[PDB]
Amino acid sequence: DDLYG
Amino acid sequence: SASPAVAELCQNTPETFLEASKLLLTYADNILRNPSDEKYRSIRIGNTAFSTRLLPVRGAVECLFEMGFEEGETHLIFPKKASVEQLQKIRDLIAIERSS
Repeated sequence: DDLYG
Repeated sequence: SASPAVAELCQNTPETFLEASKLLLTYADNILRNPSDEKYRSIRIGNTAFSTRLLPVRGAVECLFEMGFEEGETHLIFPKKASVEQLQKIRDLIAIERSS
């Protein structure tokens, strides 16, 4: 689960 | 340490509080523990997790602002000028409420 991109 | 944003965050249901506070801690800790890694200093406003699990939650974006994030057009950015101290302060306040 990417939180940034 | 009497944060309006953290107090508002705590007014959410237990479930939503946990979900949102967890994300907030991660955003803080990634910066605190990797201060030279620029990738943790910008959060895309349209990122699925951020836009669906954090931004809609009362108090949560304001916690980022109190940490020192600034809102740009497409991202929230933790700017060069922002102190780790203020970032740490909010992280500590949220963590107490998660342990509480």
